[PDB]
Amino acid sequence: SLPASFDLTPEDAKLLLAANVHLGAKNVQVHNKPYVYKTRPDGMNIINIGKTWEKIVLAARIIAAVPNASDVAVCSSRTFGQRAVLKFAAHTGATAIAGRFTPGNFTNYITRSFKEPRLVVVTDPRTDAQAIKESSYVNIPVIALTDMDSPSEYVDVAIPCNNKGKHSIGLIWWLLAREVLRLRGIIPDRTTEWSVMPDLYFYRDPEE
Amino acid sequence: GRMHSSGKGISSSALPYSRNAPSWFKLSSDDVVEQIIKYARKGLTPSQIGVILRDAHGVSQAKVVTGNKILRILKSNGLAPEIPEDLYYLIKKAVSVRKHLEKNRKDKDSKFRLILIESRIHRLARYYRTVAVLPPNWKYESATASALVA
Amino acid sequence: SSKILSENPTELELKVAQAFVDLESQADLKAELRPLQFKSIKEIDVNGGKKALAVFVPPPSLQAYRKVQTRLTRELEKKFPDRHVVFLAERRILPKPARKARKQQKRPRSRTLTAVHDKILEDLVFPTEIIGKRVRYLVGGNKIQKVLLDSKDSTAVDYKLDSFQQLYSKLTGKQVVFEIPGESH
Amino acid sequence: TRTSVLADALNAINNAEKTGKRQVLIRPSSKVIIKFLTVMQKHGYIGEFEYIDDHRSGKIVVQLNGRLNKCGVIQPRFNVKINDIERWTDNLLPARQFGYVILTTSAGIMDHEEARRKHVSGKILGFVY
Amino acid sequence: MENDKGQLVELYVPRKCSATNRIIKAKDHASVQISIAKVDEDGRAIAGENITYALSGYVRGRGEADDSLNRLAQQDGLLKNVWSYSR
Amino acid sequence: VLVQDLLHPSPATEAKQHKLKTLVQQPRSFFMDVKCQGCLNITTVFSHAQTAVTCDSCSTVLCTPTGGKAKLTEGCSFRRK
RNA sequence: CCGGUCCGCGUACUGGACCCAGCCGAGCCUUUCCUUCUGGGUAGCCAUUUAUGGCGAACCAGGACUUUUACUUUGAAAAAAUUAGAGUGUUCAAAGCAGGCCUUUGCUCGAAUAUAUUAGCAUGGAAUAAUAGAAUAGGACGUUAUGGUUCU
Ligand SMILES: [Mg+2]
Ligand SMILES: [Mg+2]
Ligand SMILES: [Mg+2]
Ligand SMILES: [Mg+2]
Ligand SMILES: [Mg+2]
Ligand SMILES: [Mg+2]
Ligand SMILES: [Mg+2]
Ligand SMILES: [Mg+2]
Ligand SMILES: [Zn+2]
Repeated sequence: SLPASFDLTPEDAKLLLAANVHLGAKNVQVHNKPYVYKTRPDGMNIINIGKTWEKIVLAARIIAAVPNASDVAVCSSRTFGQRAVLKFAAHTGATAIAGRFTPGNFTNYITRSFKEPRLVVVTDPRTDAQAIKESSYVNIPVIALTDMDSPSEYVDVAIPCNNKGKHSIGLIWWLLAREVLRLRGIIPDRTTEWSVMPDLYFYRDPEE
Repeated sequence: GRMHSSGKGISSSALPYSRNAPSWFKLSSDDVVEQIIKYARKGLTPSQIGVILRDAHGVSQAKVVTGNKILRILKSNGLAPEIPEDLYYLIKKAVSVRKHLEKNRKDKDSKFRLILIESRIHRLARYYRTVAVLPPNWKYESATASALVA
Repeated sequence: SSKILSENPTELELKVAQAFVDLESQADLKAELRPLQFKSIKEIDVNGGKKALAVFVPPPSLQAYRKVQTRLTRELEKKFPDRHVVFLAERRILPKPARKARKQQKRPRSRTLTAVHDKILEDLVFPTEIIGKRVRYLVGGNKIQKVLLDSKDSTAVDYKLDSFQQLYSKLTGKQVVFEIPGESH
Repeated sequence: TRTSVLADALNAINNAEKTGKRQVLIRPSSKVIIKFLTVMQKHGYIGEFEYIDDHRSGKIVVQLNGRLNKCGVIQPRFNVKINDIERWTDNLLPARQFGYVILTTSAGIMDHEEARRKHVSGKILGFVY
Repeated sequence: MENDKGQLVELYVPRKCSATNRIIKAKDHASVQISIAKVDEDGRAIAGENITYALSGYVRGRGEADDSLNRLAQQDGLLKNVWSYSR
Repeated sequence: VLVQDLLHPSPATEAKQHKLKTLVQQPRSFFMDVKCQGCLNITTVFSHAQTAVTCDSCSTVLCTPTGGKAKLTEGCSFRRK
C-alpha cells in the first residue's frame, strides 16, 4: 500500500486550512461530488483535505515516473499562479508555461515554442482550457488542480483545491515540488524541513 | 398513463414489504370483521372502511390481519353491494353532470366531460360482464340511471 | 407418547414428548401444552459440534405453537444441551402438472414448491421477520439466496443462522446466506 | 404500456454498457429475463447479476465487464425452423465464428450452437455478441 | 487470432481501457497511458518501476477519468478511503 | 459515475429519494398513539389521517385532515408505534 | 496411446485407449408414481390354509378414460418432367441414361440421392403465448365406505 510516513501530517493540514485551500466553489459539478465533505452554511463547500493530500501524493508519483524532468510541463494562465509555476520549473527542472499559451504549441510543429511534453499539469481547467484541449490531441495525460466548479473533461488526476485563492495556488505547487524531490532523494527523508518557504511561489503585486 | 387525460402522475400507495401484522397490533382477526360489518351497515364502501380502519383503528391492511381483502369479506357475508363501488361512483357523477346539463344547456364542457365518464362506465361494465360480476344482459341506461344510485 | 401424531415414534421423539409432559408443571405455560402435538423430529449434524433438531408440526397447528414458541425453545435447549431447536410446519408440495397429465383439481399456490420453500424459510427465523430477500447468480452457475432479518428480537437467533443455512440446504438442496444488515456492529 | 419486459431489460443493459457503466438496474424482472441473462453470463458477456425481491415483479442489478457489444430482443418471437436458423445467424451476427442467437425451445432457452447440438428449435428470442 | 497450425497470424494485438475495457484504437489521440512510480519503504521513488494504467479517449471525454482513477488506484492500494463504491 | 454500488446505496441518499424510487418501496408514514390533554386513552392514529378522529370517551376532535400529515390538536402528544 | 498396415505432413486406417475434460442421452431418489380395467401370472409379499388365503405393474397384450390449442422435432404422404446433385470420354460440350469386362453362342455395377411445404395425417417435447378449473362450493378422494332414486 503505502508507508504511514506518507500520511497527512498535522503540520501540512494546518498550512492547507490557513491558505484557504479547503474553500471550494459554491456550485459543484457531479464529477467533483466525491471530494466534497460538507457544505458550509454561507454556501462555500469544504474540501476533504485528506483526499486532497492523497491526490497530491499520487500526482507526485506520476511526475517522478517521467525520465526527463524537462518533459513535465506546468501551466498557469491565472495571474495568481504565474509565479508558482516558474519556481516549480526551477526547482524540479520542469518546463513552466506562465501567462498566455499560444494556440498550436502542441499541434503546430512550426510554432516558436512548440513542445512535446510527456505530461501536462494545469492550475485551472477553466482559465487553461487551451492547454488542456491540445493535450487531448497528442495523447498527453493531464493532472489538474481543480476547484468544485472546475471542469473535469480530459482530466485524469484531479487535485481538489481552491483555484481562486492567492495562497491556495502557491501552497499546492509548493507541496508538489517538495514531494517530487523527496521521491527523487533530493530531500533526505519525509521529516527534514525544506529550505524553501511557501511565500516564494506567491504572486506579488507591482507595489511590494 | 391517465386513460382519459394527458397527465402522468404517479401518486399512489406503496405497500410495505412486510406482509405480516405489526408486532404492536393486538386486535384479533374477528374483532376487525365485526368492526367492518358494523361500519358497512352505516353505508360505507370498501374504500371508506379501509380509510377509517387505518385512520382510527390502526388496521394497516385488512388482508395482513384477517387474511382476505375487504370486498372479499363483504361478499362472504351477503353485504356486497349489487353495483361495484367504483362503477357506482362513475354513474353517480354522470347522473350529477346530466342533472346539471339540462339546466345549463350551453355548458359544452360538461357535455365533453359526460362523454368521458359514460365511456368509462361502458368499458368497466363490459369488463364486469366478462368476469360475471354483472348479468350478461346488464346494460347501463342513462334514462334509468338515477334509480340505481339515488 | 400420546403427544406424537405418528405411529412408531423414535426414541428421540419420545424424549421430546417426555419434555412436553414436563414443561406444564409450572402453571404459567400449562393451559396450552395439553393440545400441542407434533409429527416428527428430524435431526442433522451441523459443524462446530452442534446438532440441529427440527420439530415438524401440522400446518393448521402452527399458529398455536407460535404463541409460546419463544419460551418453549429456551427450556427445551436447556433439557437437551448443544441442541438447536426449530419448529417447522409440514406443508405439502403438489407437483406441477404435465401437459399430458390427467386433469386434477387446480393446485393452490400454498402447495407450490416456491411457496413452501419460501414458507419454511419464514418458519426458520420465527422471532424475527424478513425485511428483504436477494438471489445472487454467480458466474460459476450456482445461485445463492440472501435473507435480511429485522434487528428486533435478533438475540434469539443471532448466535445460530449457520445452523439454518445447512438445515435449509438439507431440506431443499439450494444455498442460502442469512445476514442481519441492521445490527449495532 | 409495457409490452415486453425483456426489451426493457436489454435496452437498459445496452445503454449502460455503451456509456461505460459497470452496473445497471433492471425493473421489472421475469423468468425469461433471468434465463436470458444466464446465457449471457454463461458466455462471459456479463458478470454476476443479483435479483432483489420486493414482493412484486422484481428488480435485477447486473454487473457489466465491457465485453458486451450489443444485446437485443426480436419482437415478435418469430417461429424458427431448423433450416431457418442458418439464415437468422447470417443477418444478426457479425461473423460465423462468434456471437449467439438466443432461442426459446421446448427444451429450454439456449444459444443457436446448443440448439444444433440437441437438435431442437423453437421461437427466436434475442441475440448477444 | 491464429490459424489452424497455431501461428499467430494477428499483427498488433491492441491495448484495452482499464476502466471500460474498450479497445484503444491506433488513432485515438485522446487516450493516455498513466505511469505511476513505485515507492520503497524509505519514501523514495524507485527508478524505472511503475504501475501503469491506460484510459480510452471516450472515458476521458465524459470527465469520468478522474473518478475512474480513484477507483482503480484504491483497489491497487495506491490510495486509501478516497473513492467510495457506495454513493 | 461509471462504477457505483447500486445494491447498497448510502442510507442518507436513499432517504432523499421518492417513496416509489427506493430499492424496495416503503411508506414514510407510520401509526401513532395519541394522548389528548383532557384524558388518557390510547388511540391509534394514522400519521396521514384523512378522518377527524374523535376519542371514544368525549366527542372532541383529535385531528384535522390536511394535504399531507394530519394535524393534531393542541395538548395532544404523539408517540410513534 | 506401436501408425506396422492401409497405401510419404503421411495417418487413412485402426490393435490399444487407461478415456482428461466436454457433448447428446436414459433411468432411480429427494413430499415428485396414467387415477385405470381384464388377464398373463401369478414371483415374492403379509408365505399362520404358496405358483390351494389377499403384489396386476414383477413386463406385455387386450380393454377403459382423457381441458382445448398455437409452436417446434421426427415419420409416412406431396407423380413424372423441371431444379440441386452422385456416376457414366455422347470424340469435348449442350445432352442422354447410359454403360463396363480378352472379345465372349455370355458375364456383368446402374438408371442414385436431395428439395417440395401453406393445408391434412402420425409422432417426441412442453420453453414461450393463450385457455379451463375448488366460491351461495352444485368441489376431490374412500381402492372393499353406507344406503336411496332412477336408467342399460
Ligand atoms: Mg407512469
Ligand atoms: Mg386512451
Ligand atoms: Mg392506486
Ligand atoms: Mg398450571
Ligand atoms: Mg467465462
Ligand atoms: Mg439483412
Ligand atoms: Mg458464429
Ligand atoms: Mg463477443
Ligand atoms: Zn380523550
